[PDB]
Amino acid sequence: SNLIEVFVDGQSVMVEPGTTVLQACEKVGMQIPRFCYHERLSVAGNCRMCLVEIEKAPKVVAACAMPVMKGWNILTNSEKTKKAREGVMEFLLANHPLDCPICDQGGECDLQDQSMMFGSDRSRFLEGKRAVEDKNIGPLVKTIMTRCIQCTRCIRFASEIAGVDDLGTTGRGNDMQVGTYIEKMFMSELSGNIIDICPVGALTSKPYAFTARPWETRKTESIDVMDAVGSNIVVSTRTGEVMRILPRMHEDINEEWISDKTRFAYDGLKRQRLTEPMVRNEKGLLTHTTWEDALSRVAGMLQSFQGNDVAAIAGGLVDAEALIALKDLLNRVDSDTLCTEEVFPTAGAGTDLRSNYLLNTTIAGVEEADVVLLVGTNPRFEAPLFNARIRKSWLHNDLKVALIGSPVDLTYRYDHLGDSPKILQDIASGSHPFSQVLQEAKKPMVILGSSALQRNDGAAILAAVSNIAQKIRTSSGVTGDWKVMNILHRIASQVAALDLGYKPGVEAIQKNPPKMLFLLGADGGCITRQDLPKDCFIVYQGHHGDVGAPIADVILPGAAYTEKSATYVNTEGRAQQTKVAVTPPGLAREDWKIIRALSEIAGMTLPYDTLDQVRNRLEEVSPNLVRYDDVEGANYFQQASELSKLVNQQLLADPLVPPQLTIKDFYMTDSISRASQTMAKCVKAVTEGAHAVEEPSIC
Amino acid sequence: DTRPTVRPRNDVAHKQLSAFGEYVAEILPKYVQQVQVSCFNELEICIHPDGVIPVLTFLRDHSNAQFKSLADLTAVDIPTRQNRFEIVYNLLSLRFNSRIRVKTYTDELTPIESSVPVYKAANWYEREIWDMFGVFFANHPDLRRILTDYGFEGHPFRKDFPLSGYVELRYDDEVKRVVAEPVELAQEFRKFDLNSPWEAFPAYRQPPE
Amino acid sequence: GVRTSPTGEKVTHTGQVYDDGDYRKVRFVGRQKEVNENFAIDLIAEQPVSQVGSRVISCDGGGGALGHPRVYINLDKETKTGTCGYCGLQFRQQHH
Amino acid sequence: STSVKPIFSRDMNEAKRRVRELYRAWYREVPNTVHLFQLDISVKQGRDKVREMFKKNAHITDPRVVDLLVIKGKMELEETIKVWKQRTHVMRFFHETEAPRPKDFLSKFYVGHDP
Amino acid sequence: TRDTQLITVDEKLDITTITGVPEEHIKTRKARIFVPARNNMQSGVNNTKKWKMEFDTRERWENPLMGWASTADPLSNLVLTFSTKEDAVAFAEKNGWSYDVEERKVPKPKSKSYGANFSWNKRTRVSTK
Amino acid sequence: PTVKPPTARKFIWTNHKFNLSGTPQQYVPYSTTRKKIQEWVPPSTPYK
Amino acid sequence: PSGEERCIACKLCEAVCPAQAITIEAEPRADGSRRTTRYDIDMTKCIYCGFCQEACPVDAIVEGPNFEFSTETHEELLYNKEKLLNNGDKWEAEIAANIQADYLYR
Amino acid sequence: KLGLREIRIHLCQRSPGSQGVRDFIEKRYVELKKANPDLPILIRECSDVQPKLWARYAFGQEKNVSLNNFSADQVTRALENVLSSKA
Ligand code: SF4
Ligand code: SF4
Ligand code: SF4
Ligand code: SF4
Ligand code: FES
Ligand SMILES: [K+]
Ligand SMILES: [Zn+2]
Repeated sequence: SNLIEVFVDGQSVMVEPGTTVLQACEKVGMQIPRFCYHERLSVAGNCRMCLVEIEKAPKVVAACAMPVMKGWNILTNSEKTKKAREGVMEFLLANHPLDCPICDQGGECDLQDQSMMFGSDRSRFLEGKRAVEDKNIGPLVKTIMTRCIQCTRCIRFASEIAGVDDLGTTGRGNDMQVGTYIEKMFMSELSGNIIDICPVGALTSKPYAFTARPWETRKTESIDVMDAVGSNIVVSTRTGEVMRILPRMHEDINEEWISDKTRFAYDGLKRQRLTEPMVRNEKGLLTHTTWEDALSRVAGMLQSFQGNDVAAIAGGLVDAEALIALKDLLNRVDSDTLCTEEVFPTAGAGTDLRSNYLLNTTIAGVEEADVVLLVGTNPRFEAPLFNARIRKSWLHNDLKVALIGSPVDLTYRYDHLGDSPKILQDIASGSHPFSQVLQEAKKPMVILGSSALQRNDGAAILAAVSNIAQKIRTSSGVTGDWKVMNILHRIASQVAALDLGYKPGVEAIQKNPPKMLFLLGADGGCITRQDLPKDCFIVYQGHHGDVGAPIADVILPGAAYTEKSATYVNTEGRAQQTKVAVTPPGLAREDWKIIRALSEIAGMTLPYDTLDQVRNRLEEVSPNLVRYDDVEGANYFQQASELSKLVNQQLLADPLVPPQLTIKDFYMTDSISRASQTMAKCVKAVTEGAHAVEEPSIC
Repeated sequence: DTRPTVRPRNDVAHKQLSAFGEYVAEILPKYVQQVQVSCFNELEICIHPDGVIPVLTFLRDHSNAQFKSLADLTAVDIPTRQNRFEIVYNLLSLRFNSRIRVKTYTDELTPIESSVPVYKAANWYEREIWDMFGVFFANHPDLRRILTDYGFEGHPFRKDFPLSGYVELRYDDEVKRVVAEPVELAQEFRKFDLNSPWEAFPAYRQPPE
Repeated sequence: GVRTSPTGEKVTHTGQVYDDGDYRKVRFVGRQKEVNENFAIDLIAEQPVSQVGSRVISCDGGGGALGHPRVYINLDKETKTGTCGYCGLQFRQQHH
Repeated sequence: STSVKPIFSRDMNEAKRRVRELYRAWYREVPNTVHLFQLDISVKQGRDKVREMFKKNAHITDPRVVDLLVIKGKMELEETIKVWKQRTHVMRFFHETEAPRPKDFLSKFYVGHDP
Repeated sequence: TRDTQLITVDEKLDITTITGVPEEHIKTRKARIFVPARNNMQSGVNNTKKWKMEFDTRERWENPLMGWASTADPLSNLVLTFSTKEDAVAFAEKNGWSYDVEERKVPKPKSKSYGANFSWNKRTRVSTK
Repeated sequence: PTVKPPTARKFIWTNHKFNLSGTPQQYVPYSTTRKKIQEWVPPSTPYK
Repeated sequence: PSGEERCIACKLCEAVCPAQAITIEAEPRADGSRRTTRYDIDMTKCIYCGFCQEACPVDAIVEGPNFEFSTETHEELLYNKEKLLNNGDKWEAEIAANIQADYLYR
Repeated sequence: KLGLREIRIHLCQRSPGSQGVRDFIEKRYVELKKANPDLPILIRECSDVQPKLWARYAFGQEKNVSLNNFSADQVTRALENVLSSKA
């Protein structure tokens, strides 16, 4: 149609107008050398390493920035092209420090690799070299800025992805220095990602400093559970230890970024771990025992008690395989009190319909939206990668964003409608000026955070926000399949638990207090020992000792997300499976195997012994939990609204205050993160500065 | 040929070997599938596995060939190919001071015809291929393991065989004999990922899929 | 320096020592735990800081080709001493 | 596509003939093997083991695979008959030192993480 | 054509019995067929051109003497390379391994304009070069 | 060495040692790294 | 000469070792230096090829002159960092002189 | 006891065979939920799945009914079979 024709070394490729020489060479399989160009950042054209000859043209052009013109023949392997690369590399390495042995970027450095492939084998630089001061920008990123090649990728990322304009260039010429000029910390929910984009060792990870080398690490592709975005990751393991977390590219979720918590919270998996089964002795203190004894004590009470006397609570980092396993075990004693720690309104159609509790528009849908209304949520901290997607559309598609909550810093300017929930009624009635915007918007998007649903008036907010979506969606302006209502979850286990049939919240456990309680990773303190029948036999299964373990009568160690192959469902509803990178530490075991073993001890043996058999059971309870990396559409939104209108509850006067308001609340939200010492240094930094957290950095 | 560090090129051999490849293809169309000559001047003939004896006999006995010596006979495992095993014959002609490589293919279950009738050197080479790769050579005088231990189960040189194997040996005083047990390593072999993410040789760039 | 644990075992320059209840200290019964007494962390600190008159100094570690790769150290911050990433030697800029 | 060069057998009926012939040779040879190698097992034990090996593969239905298994068996016969093997090789079929490994879920659960 | 005199075999290809692999390392092992992710620390894409096959990770433990990493998994460092997913699936099937296939994640084509950095009315205007 | 003597460093041994195998002074290998996974210490108080 | 270890934990010796005889773990020292916490050579895996002293960029690991270190047990030949440092302090005078003689050929 | 504890309906979004199940959800599901408030009726859509009706009775016993090529009325009767008759 509008495609033009260009030639790359004589081979024809049809490219859309506006395409660059670079992008054209990709379609024939050639990767132009690069140091400054990044496909997800703005073009800069400053490294000059992409220079490529166009036949019948006397000047080399920067492929990263020059659009192709019809008829151009691109000579990627010509002498002029090859000599341009050698010259540029020679300038890059002239003042570069001889630090490869002491530089953590060794073995995964683009300057090293591109020197070998596109550069000379020797130097003709007989002069002295430049040296630069080191700059402290926090406890997560180490700066050895003498290694900087002035590519300005960090400057562009902070401005164009993180929304923070704290990195820049000071001076000019050979003395031009990237930094903050002042002593400042580049603290953000996406700070760590400047480490990856920096092609050299100028920016490196402080926690990972000196621990390993790229070639000696085994790469395991798993998923992140610190949030509900389900960011795809790579777990680098050496000799049965976890060394670092790296992003794995998924276009429709995390692109190629991860949050700092995902990146730097892996070190809490090496502290405060549960390694051996524990039971209470006569004195009343937990003592180490064996799986045989501990499982026998637990099974005896399970046989004795029955019905509502048996209950369970699921935490934030629980896998679907264990959730269904526990459900079956408690069902076989005729107990349906399967509960979570995260509230979701049970009024109306509750969890009967998926659409009622999913981000139906998908993460990628935000790019196609025209208006976004955020209610009772700080997406910057509840879902760092989801906010980054909003800011992208804000920047490239000129999206309009409105918020009904406390005025927070989302890294992009937004229209603050107010904080009281009552504004949601006005937006429906039409009084509020923003009502016309949603009505004039072809593809509006309404997002309610699960944080706001934890309020005692949560069911009212959901129906009000649902009512808004119905009106504009029903009006012919909205398209055939655009889905306007969305719920943004902050917990990784919630969606799977809701899909599987768990009751959201611990309300049912306070209506009918249980005499036996299974705490399956529940460290949020929702239910304590002041809310249960005295003499409760509590069983805590998990990987960390935080809040649930010290109150339990039996402790059954379990694996973490790095140690098991488990299914997690994101806020979209997409199911993704982790993979084993290391194995469970001491006498710890896989979560679903502990329950399966317990069932056999108790006589209620479950019908699965392998992972592939418990995943078949997941299909029976919900076929979507085995379709990995596929988003399954949910419909029947009108049916859900009709049911919601019936009850009519009353909104409270309390303003919507998000649980997390500043960065300091971001870093510690779960057991793994609370154990981490790196997330403890981050918290100390954003509360006092680098006055004390600053550390020597010599190499 | 005045570049100190670059291997000199010999075009006279390239023209000579290329012509002889056309010579073989014209004479043996029934089996020859491909003929190629390399940059460093080596001729390779690629044949259907049913022409091993015809092609080898012609090369040995034809007066414009006389490849009387079988320097080597080996195999290569390429799992991605549906016929994973590539059988390679390297031959030497003393009369013409030349070498030729003959290639054919087979899979796990399909036999190849033994070349012992053509070269008596192939007896042990074919035994090694069977022992190491599991390829069966039909009508062999005595096909049996040659390099592996007695009773060894598996074909070590296949790309799917673990480097350290499945079993290990030790002496047990209870039974007063050497016994085999499953392999456990005090230090696991450390797999290093060395390949660079940046292409090195453009001329071999494979067409995009 | 070598400090001894309550059990009597010598601690290494990596901080390694077997705790009281570890069975692996039986390997030292009738034999010895070999520990180098020269702790490199203590010996480098003894070396005096070098006063130089430039914003940038080079270090090869001494011996030329028998040292370490040559690096250049910035001395423009007066709240710290420039340190070599290879040899650990410290340098300071002398007030002109 | 399905047309493939055979090894020896053209159909499973012709192949199963070679399996039975091979069992005959093995059954005759156990009595001599126990005597020659001076094993401490009974002839019945050895003939039971031969039956076990022949039973392991009792599911195959491909003529070519059965031919290879017969070929491999016959090779092991030449080794044992000609005393190329040794007492250690013959007794590796019986796995005497390997203590029994657990084969129930609970037993596997108590010991380790393996399936 | 081929005159060897051929036979028809309508069974599926299964070579498990003639590979010498212990039974435990066939039935209980799960293969992973994937295109390796690009290392996010480098921008090259030459290690994403071919399919791989790996196996499930199993226990590694510390040697009591020296603290090394000890394993009992023979297929720990086994990685196979394939040109296509179909080729890999065929190889796993004939060897009797259970497998999970994960589809290739290709970078999406994008719109890159150096002019947009200097827009007159848009938010793409950059504040620094 | 009586003519061209070795260079003097502080860290060099002053007293040479002959092979110490088979004696109480023999070298016994051990790991020089500290523990990797810390373990949760249960509370010292009796809950309830 | 200061007494500071030359090794910076670059792990080039570990990578080039044809026998996988070298095991290295590193962490930042209390003074921020890149130094090893583990440096183990299995001398029953070593082939005494000298690749690890060629690869070293700081002349830290060397194959010394001694050949009379036969042992009565296998365990005595699994060398750790302390053993290798004591050997350096034991043999430094000879090692340095030999390097002085051959470093111009290297 | 031995009564009903849960109902699960599985279907596809775009298949022809599941059209009947989609009709019940669009029209008669709302009526059903009001009639049986505290019972959990779970509708879970997923592409290319044979429609089915799962019922969980007390102590873990479960039954399944295939709804393939069922008209909406048949679906209503089948649900009435489950709700009326209990195991
Ligand atoms: S960034 Fe580090 S690894 Fe890369 S060339 Fe510079 S010193 Fe070497
Ligand atoms: S610090 Fe790294 S990313 Fe930033 S300009 Fe320098 S080389 Fe580029
Ligand atoms: S000399 Fe020994 S330790 Fe050094 S590289 Fe060679 S084999 Fe490895
Ligand atoms: S001994 Fe040398 S090569 Fe080996 S890690 Fe230390 S500095 Fe690097
Ligand atoms: S990639 Fe084009 S100038 Fe840097
Ligand atoms: K970097
Ligand atoms: Zn120095």
